[PDB]
Amino acid sequence: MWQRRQRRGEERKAPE
Ligand SMILES: CC(=O)Nc1ccc(-c2cc(CN3CCOCC3)c3ccc(C#N)cc3n2)cc1
Repeated sequence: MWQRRQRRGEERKAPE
């Protein structure tokens, strides 16, 4: 998958 951390504000950054 991809583009999941975008909803949070990181786009695609490490887990937490
Ligand atoms: C506190 C808090 O929310 N913490 C947290 C935990 C996990 C993530 C997270 C989620 C996804 C994607 N999902 C895709 C479906 O199966 C599970 C993972 C990611 C996908 C790609 C990348 C990269 N490079 C990082 C990701 N990071 C971001 C933040």
